[PDB]
Amino acid sequence: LHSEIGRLNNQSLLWGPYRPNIYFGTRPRIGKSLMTGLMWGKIESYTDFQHTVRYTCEQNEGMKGYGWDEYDPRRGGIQSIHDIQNGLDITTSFVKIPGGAHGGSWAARIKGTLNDDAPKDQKTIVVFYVSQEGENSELEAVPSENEFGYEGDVILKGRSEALGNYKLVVTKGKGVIPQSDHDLSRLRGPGQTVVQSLTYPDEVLWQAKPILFQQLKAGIDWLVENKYDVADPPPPWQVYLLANKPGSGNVHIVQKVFEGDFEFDILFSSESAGKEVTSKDLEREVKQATEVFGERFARVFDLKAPFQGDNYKKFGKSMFSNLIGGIGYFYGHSLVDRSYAPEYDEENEGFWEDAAEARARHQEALEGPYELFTSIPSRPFFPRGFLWDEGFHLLPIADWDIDLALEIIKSWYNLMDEDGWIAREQILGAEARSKVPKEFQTQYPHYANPPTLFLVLDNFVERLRKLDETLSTASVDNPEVGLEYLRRLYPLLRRQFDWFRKTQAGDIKSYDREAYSTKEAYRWRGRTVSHCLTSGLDDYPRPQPPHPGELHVDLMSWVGVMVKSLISIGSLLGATEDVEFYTKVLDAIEHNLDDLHWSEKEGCYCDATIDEFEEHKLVCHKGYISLFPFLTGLLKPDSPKLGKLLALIGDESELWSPYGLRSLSKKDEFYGTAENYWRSPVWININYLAIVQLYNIATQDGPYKETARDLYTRLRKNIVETVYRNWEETGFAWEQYNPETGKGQRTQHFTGWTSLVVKIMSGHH
Ligand SMILES: Cc1cc(NCc2cccc(CN3C[C@H](O)[C@@H](O)[C@H](O)[C@H]3CO)n2)cc(-c2ccc[nH]2)c1
Ligand SMILES: Cc1cc(NCc2cccc(CN3C[C@H](O)[C@@H](O)[C@H](O)[C@H]3CO)n2)cc(-c2ccc[nH]2)c1
Repeated sequence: LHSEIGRLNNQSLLWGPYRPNIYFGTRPRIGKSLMTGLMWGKIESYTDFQHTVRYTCEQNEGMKGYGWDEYDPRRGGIQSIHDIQNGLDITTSFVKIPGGAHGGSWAARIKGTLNDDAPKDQKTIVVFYVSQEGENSELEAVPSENEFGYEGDVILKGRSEALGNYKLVVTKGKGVIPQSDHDLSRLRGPGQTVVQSLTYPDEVLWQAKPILFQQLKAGIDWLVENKYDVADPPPPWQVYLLANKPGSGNVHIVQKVFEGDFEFDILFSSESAGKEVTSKDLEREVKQATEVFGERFARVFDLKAPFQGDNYKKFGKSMFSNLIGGIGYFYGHSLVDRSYAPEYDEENEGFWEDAAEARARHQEALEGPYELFTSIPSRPFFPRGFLWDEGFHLLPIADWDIDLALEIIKSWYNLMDEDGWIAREQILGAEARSKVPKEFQTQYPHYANPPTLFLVLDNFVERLRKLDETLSTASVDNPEVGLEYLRRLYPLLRRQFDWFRKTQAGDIKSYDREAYSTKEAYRWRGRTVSHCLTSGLDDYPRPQPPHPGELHVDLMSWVGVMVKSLISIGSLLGATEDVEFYTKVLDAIEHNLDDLHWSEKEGCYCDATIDEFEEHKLVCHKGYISLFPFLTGLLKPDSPKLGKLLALIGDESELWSPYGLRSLSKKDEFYGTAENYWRSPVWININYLAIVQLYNIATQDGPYKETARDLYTRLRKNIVETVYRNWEETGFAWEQYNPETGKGQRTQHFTGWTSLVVKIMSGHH
């Protein structure tokens, strides 16, 4: 039955707009298959269109905003794009239709509407780009009855082992198509829908904009060798309308040109299913998809006071939709240094110098290919998977569709190598590599990342103790399925546990350190003088200089999170010997946290080093790090140490801002210094952790109930309002919020862990 619930998920999820890197495109969860992408641009001039054309997501003064208003990966949704440069408000309605044995059929409505500043008669080029990768597959454009283009529909007929037979229809569409007077309309026609059919070697079909512009150049060079001159040049649009050449290939460019408002549909009909898909199908399924989304939101995300008003429901739907609508499918080789050079051991003072020499041998090589099905931090800036980001992404996704979140966890853990390592940044394929500077491509098998995917497993387990809607909850509804999922994954979770203990180990034994355990001590590998990228808190102040004897309370707390989950998962599977060993490790962690990381002087936890004189020092930097035992849920509700930390959290002179908890105390000597990334600003992911724990230390008998209820109430309000205000004014979720102003700053479209607020608004954790 697990395979059956499993075969039903593959089929539900196969098709999607799973190319979050571009404004709108589709691909299935198959490495080498059929991909679509939308391009458009105003043409007012002979040279402008190369600058106005839109394909891959950016965020600059020329784009007001874009995002999904509703989305569910199983059904589809509606995307709005607000393009200032091109005077357009574009709508992408996308919807799926189950049927057949090939993950079904789908359709999309592209709707463009000039804004009030657009020339009422603006000319707008729209391209629909279709490519097919694969060895024994065919795609052909049926030619048109008309002489130099198509008057009505465009029919692509194709077949693959993976998809079998399908047809892809780009419709005539409503909207004024402009005609030309000029001599040139003897050879190209007056103006019509046109199709070019090409072949390139599979590995370049992703480079749609260069492929398009190679055909626009050819057809411009062709005017110049046919004596068409500056005396009487044709209109810019006609110069940039392609010569119809429909045929068979792995690339089909379908070009329309429109005067004023316009709209056309894409209907992909799977031959495995019955009747072909129609625009009447599109309108029915979209209306239906909207009611369903509406009903599911109101149940899954019941916004509690003071946020029950419609304005907050709207904001909630935006944050949630953009988070889940970022889901992408990624396929290709990764770049990995597999030397495991001895300098990566970092066992010498000045180890950062040694590790740079090793990197400077550039031994890294492409390996794979791999697949990842994951949400992303940001479409314009980070259209790829980040390991500890996804743990936060999936908390709200799991609530909506636990079966989807478990598909994504599975996808991530299938990347785990034999030693237990998952690269913290998944850059799969050339398409992914193009958005990434050459210096950040190389992954390093000693580089860890917080294991937040365990927190999603925690929520999965608590909901286990206690048709598309049937599928979404099947792995909790049918407990035999959940168990089987956890049984298959468990050995991976354990392999990663051991990988942290082998690769990220602190040195207790070799220094003058007294502790309750000689085993439990951790140090983040990968840190430079200013940075610790592997912890996720890029520039949070750590011991200076970096040193093999450093110990990292945030790493120790994450191991803690892992063990609590391994004990819980192990108990369910009956791993009785393993559970006994976990309970010993947990115990030792609780004690060593105190014996190595607690500052009675400063009333918080701290990273440790060893002195210029070879003895253990605590290095205390009041902020997110200082609270990690608490944030990760390891302190007992009556701990005197919890009491001391709650003080710190509520202390307006240290971490309490009107807009949320500051990354670093105002009182710390590194507050607002250097790139000031994790050195003052408000981060929603850590604020989320603080809030969840406060609600927990507030819903139990104990001495901090009342204190922790005030803090929960206020921190909940401050964070939600900060993110709502900014969403009202800018239309964006942001990576961080300014602690002096509550202004969103740095990365935009951060949905992303900023979308964590939707969960914060509904409460009941
Ligand atoms: C490629 C690049 C990076 C950076 N700065 C680093 C950077 C910025 C934004 C997001 C992140 C990723 N974040 C960082 C978070 O700290 C992680 O916790 C989290 O996992 C992760 C994913 O969300 N890194 C600056 C430039 C630049 C070019 C020109 C001027 N500047 C270019
Ligand atoms: C004030 C501020 C804004 C942003 N914005 C998002 C962002 C993210 C990553 C890379 C870039 C760089 N550039 C800027 C170029 O103009 C783009 O064309 C180009 O695509 C893009 C990506 O390379 N921007 C990030 C930071 C930041 C965080 C950490 C260190 N710095 C600070």
